[PDB]
Amino acid sequence: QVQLQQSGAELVKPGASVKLSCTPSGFNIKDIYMQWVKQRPEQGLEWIGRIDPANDKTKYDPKFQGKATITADTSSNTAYLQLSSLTSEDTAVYYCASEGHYGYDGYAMDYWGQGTTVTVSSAKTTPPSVYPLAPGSAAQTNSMVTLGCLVKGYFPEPVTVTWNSGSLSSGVHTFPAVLQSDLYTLSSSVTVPSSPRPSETVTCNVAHPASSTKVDKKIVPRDC
Amino acid sequence: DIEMTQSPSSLGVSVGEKVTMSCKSSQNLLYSSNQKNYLAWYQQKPGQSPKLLIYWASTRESGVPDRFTGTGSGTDFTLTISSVKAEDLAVYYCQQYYSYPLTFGAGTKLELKRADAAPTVSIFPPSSEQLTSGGASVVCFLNNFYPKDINVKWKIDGSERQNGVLNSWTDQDSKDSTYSMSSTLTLTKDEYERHNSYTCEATHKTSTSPIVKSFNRNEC
Amino acid sequence: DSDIAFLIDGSGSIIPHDFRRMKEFVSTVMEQLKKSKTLFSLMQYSEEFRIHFTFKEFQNNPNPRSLVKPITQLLGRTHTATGIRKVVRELFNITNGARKNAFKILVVITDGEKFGDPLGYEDVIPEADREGVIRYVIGVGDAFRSEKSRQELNTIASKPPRDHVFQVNNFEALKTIQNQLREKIFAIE
Ligand SMILES: [Ca+2]
Ligand SMILES: [Cl-]
Ligand code: NA
Repeated sequence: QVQLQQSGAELVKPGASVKLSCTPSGFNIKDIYMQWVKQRPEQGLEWIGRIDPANDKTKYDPKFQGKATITADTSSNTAYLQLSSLTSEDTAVYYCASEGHYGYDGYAMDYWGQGTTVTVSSAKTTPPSVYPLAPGSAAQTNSMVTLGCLVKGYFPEPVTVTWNSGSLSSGVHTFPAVLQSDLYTLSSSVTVPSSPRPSETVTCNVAHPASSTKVDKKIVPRDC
Repeated sequence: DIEMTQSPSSLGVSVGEKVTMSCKSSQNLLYSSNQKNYLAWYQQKPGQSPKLLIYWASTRESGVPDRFTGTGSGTDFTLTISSVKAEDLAVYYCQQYYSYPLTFGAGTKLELKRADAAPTVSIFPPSSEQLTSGGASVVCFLNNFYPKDINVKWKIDGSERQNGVLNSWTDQDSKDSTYSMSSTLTLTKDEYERHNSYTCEATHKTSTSPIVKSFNRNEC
Repeated sequence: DSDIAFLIDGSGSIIPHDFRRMKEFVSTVMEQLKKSKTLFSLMQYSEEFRIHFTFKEFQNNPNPRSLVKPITQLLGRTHTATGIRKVVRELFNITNGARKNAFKILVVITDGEKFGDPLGYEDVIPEADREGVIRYVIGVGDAFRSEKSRQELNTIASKPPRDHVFQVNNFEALKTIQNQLREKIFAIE
């Protein structure tokens, strides 16, 4: 029940500013040190700074000097993090954590928030181009056959990829999206026996909610 | 700034085993007045936020099972998991809370061990659809391999290529415990039409010789 | 003619009753050392630093208990050196009501050794000596039961240690050194 409640996902243009909030349910911000920790995709934890909401006193890591501004509002029992002059380097998950006061000179971060995704991009809503991935005209030996689906140049995340409307679940794995230009690119792999393909149907179903697009691409053998 | 050096970066684990992680700090974390080590251990399960596991280097947090043990003093610290459960597969971070800036270690990711598996390599020429847009992307999948460490080499007409290459790796498969990787070589239609053979070379622990998958542009 | 500063430890280890006992001790000292040219200032330190009253603020309200009652505990870690520098640079500044040719006295009250402080005593002590700051130290409890820990006390206090260092078992025993402290301040006023 006792937890730190963080604000929703953010999509911001570079050079702009963003203000993230963290409200604990169960305790008072006055009785803790509210910490702010940065987590870059598939990277480690990076401490930004902390606030003493009882007297508004702050400490920062000089790496975040000028970038981050930590404030507290006792009235709404909320602590804030403001990131200014946003760049692609500020795209990360930001956590608020509290260091409690338990009768010792300091403590660990005993409570953590769910996190807040911040994405910094100049891009506007762009639908994906869905390309089929069929093996070259001169291949074939195996009892199994791998086919793919290339989901290129979309913004923002997410995109959902199913194969044969969810019927092909096994042998399916989707690769995490990568930022190519200022847009995303993703690929999905499907492995089926050599017997059902190309004799039977293998179709990828791509959905990009943000652009209100649904695309279905039948994987057909290469021209020749 | 105090440097937190965690070892190993990744650890292969089997259910029921005793596992041990290392955390070494560049400065002493033992405070003389209270005789407490200002070291904490956090567990970060996938998709979730970090959770406090051990504080004061050896005190378990409320609800933390007896299987998690913290040992060490001053500089060299160790986390121990006697009889590993599946629910314990996560990233373990250590942190110093002695002085500012508060610093964290790079983590120790626990992964499930299985038999060494060689990748299933597949090359795909650009689609006719994409070529109409003026772009050409050659895709290479290295699927279902164990362990996670792998290398990709792109070859256009026998010679190496490093520009336009974008790579993506899946997390360990929840069912077969393997890793997969996607490599995409993006050129223009004109650059693409200037060459004949395209290849992706996969280098993995399972073989001394690399797995080579190739295609010829002027071959149907 | 005296400017008596207090630099009190407000770190987490000091339980509320003990912080109350220290405030009581600080108040009583100010009441016992009450002289017509004697001003007092207070700064609380931990990992954060707070001036609770300047000499000028005391001059405009010379009521010790009125000034000490509102003081709230900071909590956190112990940065004694940074605290000493802040007392020297901020409390003993003419803008904060400090007098140029007055006696500069500092009573430091702590329950533990400094740790993780950006500053060293070497970066702070020479500046205090050069500015003519007479330092008194009260090391409270078990944290000062070693040889190394007592040297920290000696580093904070002015030489010799016999004339400037004090040690009490707890905060309830601060009352014991009430008379000894008042008499030491009065010796070379
Ligand atoms: Ca203390
Ligand atoms: Cl002196
Ligand atoms: Na998140």
